[PDB]
Amino acid sequence: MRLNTLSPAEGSKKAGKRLGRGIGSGLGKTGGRGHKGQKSRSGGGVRR
Amino acid sequence: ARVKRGVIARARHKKILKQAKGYYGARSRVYRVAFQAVIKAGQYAYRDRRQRKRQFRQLWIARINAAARQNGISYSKFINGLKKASVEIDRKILADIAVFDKVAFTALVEKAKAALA
Amino acid sequence: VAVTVYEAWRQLGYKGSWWWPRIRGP
Amino acid sequence: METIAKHRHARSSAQKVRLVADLIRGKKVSQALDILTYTNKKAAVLVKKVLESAIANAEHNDGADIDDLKVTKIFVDEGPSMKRIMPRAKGRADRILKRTSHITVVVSDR
Amino acid sequence: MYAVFQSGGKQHRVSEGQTVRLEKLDIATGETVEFAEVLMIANGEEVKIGVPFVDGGVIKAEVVAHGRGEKVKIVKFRRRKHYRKQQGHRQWFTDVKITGISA
RNA sequence: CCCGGCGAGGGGAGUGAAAAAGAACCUGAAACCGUGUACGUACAAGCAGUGGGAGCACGCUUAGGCGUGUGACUGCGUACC
RNA sequence: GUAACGGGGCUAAACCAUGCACCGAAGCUGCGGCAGCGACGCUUAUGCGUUGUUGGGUAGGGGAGCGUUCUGUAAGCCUG
Repeated sequence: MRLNTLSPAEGSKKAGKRLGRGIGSGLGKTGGRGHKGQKSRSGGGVRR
Repeated sequence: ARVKRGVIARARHKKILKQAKGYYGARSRVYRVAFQAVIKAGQYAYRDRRQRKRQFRQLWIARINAAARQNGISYSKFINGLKKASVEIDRKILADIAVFDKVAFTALVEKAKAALA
Repeated sequence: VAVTVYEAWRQLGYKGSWWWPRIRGP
Repeated sequence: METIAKHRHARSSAQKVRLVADLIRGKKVSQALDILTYTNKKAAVLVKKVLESAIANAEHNDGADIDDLKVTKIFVDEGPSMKRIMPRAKGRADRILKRTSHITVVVSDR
Repeated sequence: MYAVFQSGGKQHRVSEGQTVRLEKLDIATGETVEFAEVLMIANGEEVKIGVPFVDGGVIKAEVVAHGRGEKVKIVKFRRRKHYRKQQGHRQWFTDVKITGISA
């Protein structure tokens, strides 16, 4: 009933991943792709 | 929409360089070297917080041994006698007494020798 | 009176060669 | 009382001028002048002109009596540099710097 | 005259009219504190015990203040293994003033 | 108005709220280069710090003692990706 | 360059057998503090108690946060 008093329901606005932003975030330096290989390249992958 | 990194980066760099005062040469002037210096200092502090207790206990023991031999008995037999006489004074207090009071230490030696004998 | 001005030029990157024998040749 | 004279954008490297500045740091002006008179260096002329200008300022603007003045402070800073080009062998080119300097002299009766 | 007693897992050697820093005590700021055990009393002649805890010795003191110590920094690091961590700490204490040592 | 080559550069005077707003002109950081003060350093061997620690200088304080700077000597210790 | 005890040095400060002491780690115990997961109570809902136990960590999975620039709340609030 005031434009600065509303709030969304809890557990409804999860943040989202951001890859490569330091050590503390737990996703820096390759952001979950492992080490060298075909699947760690830009645009890499295999057919269906 | 567009964000400029001007102020935050300067704040971080100043914060790191402030705690590198007194280091020699470029270690207190250049960020790339000062960062490593600060990290290594932190590790050393963590380790020395443990080494300190060992160093002081060793000093206390060495200091007690001299006074015990001055009164005519070795350290090992002295504290064995103290344990048999059920005396709970620790080593820091014993060394302090041995330096600042030559009579109470003699009394303790008398008691230990009597119990051990 | 005139003000001072600067200029510059870069080379073509001439392809120099190591004319002495190879380090660990065949 | 402090009197100051300066020479900015002097055409000389600061390191070469610094060799002459320490000759007179702390002396009386009377002996500083003839010390500067008999050294065979280019920067001695510049420093001497600055010193004479400082003495004249200290005589005219403020009080008189230069018979008991001393060189309390003197130092040399670095001015902007001019950049040029010098050709070398096999088509290479190099950068030349022409350095300048700022000269400051402070005198005082005290 | 001085006495020896243990309070926080450690032992101390004090005399009258002296201030000491100990571990945190759940005791109000104003009132006094008792120390039943005493390991040794010394002034000229030494009333020191074989069996611990001299029979009729107590030490009288009252709390002065509470507080926290200076900060320390904990740093953990591992060469070229992509891991580091930091942490701070401050420690509570208590201050007492020795008022009376009774044999 | 003064020094200077009828120079370049300054020092006064004056304008302006401000000239450390003087045309190389809003604010004006860092690398880099200097002057001054305090302490240390010419029989001493190494990632230059960290734990202990006299002496000296300065400030406060009613002794008590604190605070800041420096740091003789000594245990441990072969940068980062 | 001693260079096949770490050195100094050792006729026991060497080796075999028995015995009692002591030193010795971030192991264990004592004191103070923080967090995770259970069980049992109260709130009988957030939450508050009783306890038991756990807390090295790369690739990697899961959970909570700080700060920056823009839009509303904003003809509001701060500021010569």
